[PDB]
Amino acid sequence: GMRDISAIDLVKEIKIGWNLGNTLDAPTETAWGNPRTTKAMIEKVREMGFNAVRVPVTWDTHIGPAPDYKIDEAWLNRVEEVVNYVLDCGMYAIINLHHDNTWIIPTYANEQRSKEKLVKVWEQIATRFKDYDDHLLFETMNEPREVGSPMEWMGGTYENRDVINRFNLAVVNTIRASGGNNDKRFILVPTNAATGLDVALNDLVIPNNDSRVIVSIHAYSPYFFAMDVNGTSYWGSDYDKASLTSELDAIYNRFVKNGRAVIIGEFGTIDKNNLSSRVAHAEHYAREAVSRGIAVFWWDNGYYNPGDAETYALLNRKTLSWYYPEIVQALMRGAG
Repeated sequence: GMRDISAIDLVKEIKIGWNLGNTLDAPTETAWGNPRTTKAMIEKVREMGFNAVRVPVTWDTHIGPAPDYKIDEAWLNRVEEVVNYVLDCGMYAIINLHHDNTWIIPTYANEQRSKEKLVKVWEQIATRFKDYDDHLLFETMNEPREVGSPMEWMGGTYENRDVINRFNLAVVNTIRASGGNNDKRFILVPTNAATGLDVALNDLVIPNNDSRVIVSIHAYSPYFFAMDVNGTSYWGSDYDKASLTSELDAIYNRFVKNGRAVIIGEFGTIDKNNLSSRVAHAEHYAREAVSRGIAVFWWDNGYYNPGDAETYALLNRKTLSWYYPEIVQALMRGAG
């Protein structure tokens, strides 16, 4: 089930993906308004041209007490069931550990406590999925960071980034020792908050220089157009186009060009009654990333309410239709 394929070629194959957002990353699958996931939803995702689904998973409340930190089996089974929805559709799948920043605390004081817990949780996760083929990928952590800290969303301190390297190392060794195909499974790792900021990336170290490790970056660029409800609603100027291109070149010249694969696991825009800008923005984003060998995954939290904050949804899950197929088609145009 494990091809002789380099990470760089695997990521080119992945190309364009979709996040099952606000779902298993929620305290319970339906807690943030999304319906219980079905294979039918995933099929629609595949039907539109996506080649991969990222399945963010928050484990927090399903984790038993120390010292064993046993994961509730029912939760782990459900995670496995949804992963199979994706794989059965012939798509790639990524699972992670998402909003677990409550117990994953990247400071020197809390390093050993988190790391030990991080090791015992990943042992169980890696083990359950050890026999899956190379279409399943593990992402060590989502957006590891010191929550509530001054530098939280600005790359963190060296302390933060330093600890995160060891968290990653511990998870990577743990996966690699868990048997089955885990010696050869591809693994995504981020630095603080999965930022793409260059001076932060300076301190990222690839665990064991493992050749099947992929840089994980999240980039909702440009921030004001994409995330901020009070930001501008237009995107499309010559400056907008040159800007993201220059951002990708930085990523391409630093990693890809030298044989390190990169996945942009999250990007997207909210609904600001500005379809035309979103459609243009979406196409340029996929074209430029994929022409650089970078795979991109849209953030879809299932939330639709035009003009409101956090309105990233493309798929209408309860009705199996698309709110904005125009955006989906734009992505596909770009990825080619």
